[PDB]
Amino acid sequence: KRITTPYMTKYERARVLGTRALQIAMCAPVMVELEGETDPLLIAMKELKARKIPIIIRRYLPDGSYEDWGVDELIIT
Amino acid sequence: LPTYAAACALVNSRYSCLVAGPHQRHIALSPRYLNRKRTGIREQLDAELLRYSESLLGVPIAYDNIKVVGELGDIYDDQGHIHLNIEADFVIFCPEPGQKLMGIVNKVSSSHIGCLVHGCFNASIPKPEQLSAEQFEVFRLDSDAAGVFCIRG
Amino acid sequence: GYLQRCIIKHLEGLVVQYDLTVRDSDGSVVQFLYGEDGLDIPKTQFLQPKQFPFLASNYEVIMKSQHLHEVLSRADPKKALHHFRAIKKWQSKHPNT
Amino acid sequence: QVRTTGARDRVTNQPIGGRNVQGGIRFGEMERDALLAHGTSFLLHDRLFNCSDRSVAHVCVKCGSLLSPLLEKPPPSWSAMRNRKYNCTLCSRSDTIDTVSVPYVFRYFVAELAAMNIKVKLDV
Amino acid sequence: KNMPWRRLQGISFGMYSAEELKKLSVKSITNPRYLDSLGNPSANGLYDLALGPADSKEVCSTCVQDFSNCSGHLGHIELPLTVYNPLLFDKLYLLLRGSCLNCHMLTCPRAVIHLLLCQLRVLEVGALQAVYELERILNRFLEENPDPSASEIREELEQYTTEIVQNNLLGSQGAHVKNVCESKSKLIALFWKAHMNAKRCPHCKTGRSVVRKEHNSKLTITFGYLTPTSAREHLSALWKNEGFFLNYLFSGMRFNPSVFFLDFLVVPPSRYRPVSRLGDQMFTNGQTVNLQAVMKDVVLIRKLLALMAQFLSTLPGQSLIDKLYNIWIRLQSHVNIVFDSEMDKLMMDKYPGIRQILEKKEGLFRKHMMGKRVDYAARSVICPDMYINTNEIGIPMVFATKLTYPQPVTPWNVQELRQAVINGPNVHPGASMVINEDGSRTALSAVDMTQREAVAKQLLTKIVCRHVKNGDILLLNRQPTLHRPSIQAHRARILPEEKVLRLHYANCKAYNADFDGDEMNAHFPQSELGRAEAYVLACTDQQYLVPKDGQPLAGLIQDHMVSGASMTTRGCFFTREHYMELVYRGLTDKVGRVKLLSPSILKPFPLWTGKQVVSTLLINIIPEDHIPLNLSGKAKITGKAWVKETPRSVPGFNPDSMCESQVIIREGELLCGVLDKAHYGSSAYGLVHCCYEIYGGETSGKVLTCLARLFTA
Amino acid sequence: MTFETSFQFLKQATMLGSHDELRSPSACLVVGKVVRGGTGLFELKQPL
Amino acid sequence: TMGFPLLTYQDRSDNKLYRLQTPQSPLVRPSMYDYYDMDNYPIGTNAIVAVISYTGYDMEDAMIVNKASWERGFAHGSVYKSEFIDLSEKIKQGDSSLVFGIKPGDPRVLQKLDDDGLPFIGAKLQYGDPYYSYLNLNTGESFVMYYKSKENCVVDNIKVCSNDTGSGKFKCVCITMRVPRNPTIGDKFASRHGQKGILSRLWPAEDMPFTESGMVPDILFNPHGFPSRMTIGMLIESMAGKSAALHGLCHD
DNA sequence: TTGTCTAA
DNA sequence: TTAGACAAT
Ligand SMILES: [Zn+2]
Ligand SMILES: [Zn+2]
Ligand SMILES: [Zn+2]
Repeated sequence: KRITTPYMTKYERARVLGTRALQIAMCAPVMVELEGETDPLLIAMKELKARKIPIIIRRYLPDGSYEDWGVDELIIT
Repeated sequence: LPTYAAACALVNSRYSCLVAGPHQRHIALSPRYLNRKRTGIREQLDAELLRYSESLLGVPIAYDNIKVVGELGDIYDDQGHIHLNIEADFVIFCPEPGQKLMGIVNKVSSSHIGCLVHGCFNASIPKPEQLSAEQFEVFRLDSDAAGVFCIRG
Repeated sequence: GYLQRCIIKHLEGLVVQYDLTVRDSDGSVVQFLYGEDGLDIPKTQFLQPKQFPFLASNYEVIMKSQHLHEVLSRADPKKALHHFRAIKKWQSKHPNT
Repeated sequence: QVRTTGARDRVTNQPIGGRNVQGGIRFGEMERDALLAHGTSFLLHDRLFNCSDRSVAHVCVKCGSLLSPLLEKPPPSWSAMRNRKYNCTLCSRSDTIDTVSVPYVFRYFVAELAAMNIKVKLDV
Repeated sequence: KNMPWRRLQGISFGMYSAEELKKLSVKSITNPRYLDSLGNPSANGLYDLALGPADSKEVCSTCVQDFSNCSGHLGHIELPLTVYNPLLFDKLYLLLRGSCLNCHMLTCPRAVIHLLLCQLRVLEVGALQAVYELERILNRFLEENPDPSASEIREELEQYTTEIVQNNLLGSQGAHVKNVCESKSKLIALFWKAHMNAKRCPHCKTGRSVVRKEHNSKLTITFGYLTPTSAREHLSALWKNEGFFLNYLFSGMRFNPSVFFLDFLVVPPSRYRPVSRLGDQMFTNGQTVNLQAVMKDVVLIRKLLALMAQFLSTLPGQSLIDKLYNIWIRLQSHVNIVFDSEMDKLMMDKYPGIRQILEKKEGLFRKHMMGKRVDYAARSVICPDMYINTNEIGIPMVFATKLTYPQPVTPWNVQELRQAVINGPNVHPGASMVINEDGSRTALSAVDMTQREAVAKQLLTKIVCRHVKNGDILLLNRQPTLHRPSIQAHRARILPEEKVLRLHYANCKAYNADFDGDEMNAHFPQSELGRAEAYVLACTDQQYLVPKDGQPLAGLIQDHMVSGASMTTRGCFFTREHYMELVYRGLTDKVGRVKLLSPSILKPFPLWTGKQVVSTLLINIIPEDHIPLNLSGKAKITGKAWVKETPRSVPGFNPDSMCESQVIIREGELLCGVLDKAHYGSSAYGLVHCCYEIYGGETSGKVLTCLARLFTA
Repeated sequence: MTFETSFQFLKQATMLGSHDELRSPSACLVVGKVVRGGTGLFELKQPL
Repeated sequence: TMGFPLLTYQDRSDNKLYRLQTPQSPLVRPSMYDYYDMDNYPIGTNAIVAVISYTGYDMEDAMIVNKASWERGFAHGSVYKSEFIDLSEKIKQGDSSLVFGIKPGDPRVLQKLDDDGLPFIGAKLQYGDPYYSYLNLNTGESFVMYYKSKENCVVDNIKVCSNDTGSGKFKCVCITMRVPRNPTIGDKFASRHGQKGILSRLWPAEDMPFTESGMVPDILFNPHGFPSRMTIGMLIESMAGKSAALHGLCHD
């Protein structure tokens, strides 16, 4: 039972692509085929269009509770 | 060399002071082992043995059954060096000051006697016991820096 | 200067929570929806009635942008169009509030 | 005006500034304001904590003072069989002096409230 | 290596029980000599090595670490007598003017001090529904049977304040709300003010003792100098009798009156007290000379006690008497000079104390804690430029061989960092400052290539502080910043042999710039998440509107509102080579085929039109899969502006049907109308605003950029 | 204390023993934290 | 305006004297410019200004100067940083016996400072050069002070000042340094009708719109400084300077 | 220069 | 009910 926005917001996409781009750097393994760029932000943003980023988000409701949404299932704009 | 040898060939008989049980750790893991976490955790623990800390009080010598704790790993604010926690049936060693261990001699002279405990502990044993000029017990035990433990006595 | 600084430091915490209620930096509920309807100020520019002919054309250009609304889930208007027909029935029988 | 790995001052070791050469660039109160209004918490974290006076601090999780831990001297055993541990004097215990990440200006705030006989509990 | 992960949850700052500091301390100091004549820090002094070390070439005396990683060691200046606590002095005088001499109770009636004692332990739980219930039931009780015989508690007030603590037992955590701390500040301020009137003692019918505060340093009892050594014996016996209420006023730590009275002053660590030179008084620090004055007066009082063991104190006011209250008020004012300088208005030889370090706008909370001077930032002059994009900035070469960004080595970026190490830190195709696996760095130079290539063979087999390139983000800042688009994140571009920063014309309506030597701060986000929220959230293209009303504020300013009214007028006619030059001037490195149009006049000559050049540009800058936009509307030039003759009214023709007022773009192609400020300026509901609310940000940045490059060329 | 008159509010935050749980943007930069803003309103996990 | 201040640069010791190499008298000037004979000290150079929105960098109070015309000498300048150096008002430790001098065997002053401790005349100075050296006469230990300014400069002349009696010891000096200070990007010009324009971009001469007479312009000025500021006087000055240079006249 | 807080 | 006191631009 999870009732929040099904849409990924902008800040969600910023932190997911930031950490995922740092989850590419320091020899970290990549899960899509690449045309050969060296900027990790392009790599992490191509996995967002791939829906291959496995990250689960703990959206803190103000009680202290949270829902576990998945970037695989969140609808980008 | 830290030798496994079928869970140390069960040297937890009498006269050896070591206790083996489950624990709880805090492993700070690199993002290069996102996939293939098993060799990452066990390689970091191989790069963790033979020194002292608090959750593994005295010193370890082996470990088995590394099982991860929980479903979700923790990614912090800016770091990205992901933090997992481990419960595992450790084989660790309590040094127990006031006990008697074994010795394998390799470098011995009139100034000092070098003997080894478990083939890993470079224990420097002083040769004179103030008896005469013509010629073990434990009182102080402290580790060295680079991945080894030392015994004075 | 000073006036803007004080209005800043008495309004630094009013972030919008996931349940869309404007709460302070401790849980204190100010508003139940932001701005009494829930919207945003940048994204309300093409909602005015004079910019509805612009959205009457360009319909396929925005269908391409996001197409949750026709053949995808979470787009059931039953519980809300029921509610609006209830309200318009109440104004049909009780005109003067 | 270009700044990288510049000289910090001895109190509050952030870059110096001060109407001369080798001085850093102030971020500012209204920039704090506007950058919170953007919603980018981490660029503010970068430009306000990660790039100026980031320090590691040691607290006992039991009590919670930045003053109470005290590190021993190395033994005279000549860099062999040496400990290099911490000792919380208020607890007299060799456990749970954990590390945290707080600004060095905040450590001057804590060791300067101690001049005013105030101590802060940190929930760690 | 071994960085801290353990975060925080909440802080709470209270006071010192004076036993704790003598265990936290290191040394009793008692020596008025800072440094020796050579520069050696003096033994047992205020800058002793047993405190936090002051130099970088002598280790401290307690620890055997350097100045770099020392925590900070504090000592104590012990006092011969007791002084007041200046933090609690203005709440000490408010207790003693309500207390009594022989009986150690107070003059407040018992109904009030029961009502507050019951209301405070309700607001610890954070009930706040019972703070009217308690006054309702105690007014009902006092109406039923008024008596002082309820000495400890009333039965129903105490019964309800036990039931309200038992219900919601874990309510220590639900009391961070504004409304709870509102009533808790209001009621305690009402008890400090309204029910603390100095009056006679009500229960034992005994004459009271009234104290008076004068010049914020002396307490005069009325039968007059009350010594703090006797205020110890007053306050202790007062608190052992009224602790069950004065521990609910004062939460604190068990809260004893060792915090109202100071028996020793504690010094901060000497690393936090820096050295100072070249002033009116040299070689002095303020919080060191205040404690110097204190320690000199402590030497004076030990001289006085040496005299009273069975001149030497001609310097105090009354040298003839043997007792000297005046030296004791001298020491207590020196303690006030340490903690503050607003409470002393007398002594001319003082420096500002720890209140003045913290409170005002040039302090810490508004000068060093909320806004900090930052590394990896640049400040330069801005000038116009237009051959950069709107989401772009030109970073002079000098900045680009001096601003360097960190990058770890993946297998993907071995070769480019290898080339950057090959370059060396002056030459910019990208250059380097590489730091090894530990904290040791290389900081490679450009004097020799052999060391650089020897490092460059060992990159993958170590991160590199590589220089800024033509895709990196700099965060741009022009003070004063009054609104949200006043700090945006522009993509860098490295332009050779420059001195000034360079911006497009759409952005200096947001930054409120005027291109007249307005100097601009360019922060460079060093981390990697700080890149990502700058590409996504703080991007220039994404913030096209204003937070005030949502009107646009990115547009084209001066030459372009003339070229658009000249070019998209009906009269222009281009031939084939002029058209194919203008279309490619509007574009630059469009990745695909340029999708050209047909001539508007096919015979006698292939004449294009000025409107088809803008249309060709739109169809080429709208993305590949997205179909172009429709639009209609109205422009800034009216229909009365194109008139030259006197208009004749033809019978069946409305002239606005065929007029140049109406911009009637169809399928992304202009078919009527003149483009003005009303369609690609800062004016709302135009072409570059519709392209923002259909296609997004980067396309609506490309429309402004490409229509600038077209209308200049 | 950061807003105005820090000495009086440290007096009224030490006499009363006030504790704050660090959910404010003005407090989350006094200590080194990330505010409850846009990109600090949630934390972030990896499954397995 | 950086103009020609004065004729005697050698015996005046101001802090900054902004000099303009080759100023010109204006062709279109009022009668009060000659009633007071201001041609003793002229302040600006004439310029062939063309009012065109040609480049793209020519907007919002900025302008375009021809690059080759900048290279040939257009509004070149100098600024004379003079610095009165006294060895008792600044350097005071003991006995005040400080004269300028070099101690023989000091490699810090080899070929950079002269044998008296003062630098040479004509010697260029950069950031990090020895600036002067002074010899404590009682011990023999000479010190050195370094040139801690950012700019590059040339020592124009050095004057050795005594005291008001005539018996002062060799301890006061006043070094005067030329600093070139040519037009760079960001140097604000103006006409005589109060219309400032910052220098935005030096545009090369082959790119300049040449006229029908063979002339490139000299400074490109925007048409978009005119409708809000209403300087009709600049247009009549433009027509009048053109009609005065075409005839040899000087116009009232 | 306000505007509330404190003391007579 | 009204004068000193305290902080900010
Ligand atoms: Zn502790
Ligand atoms: Zn130390
Ligand atoms: Zn009494």
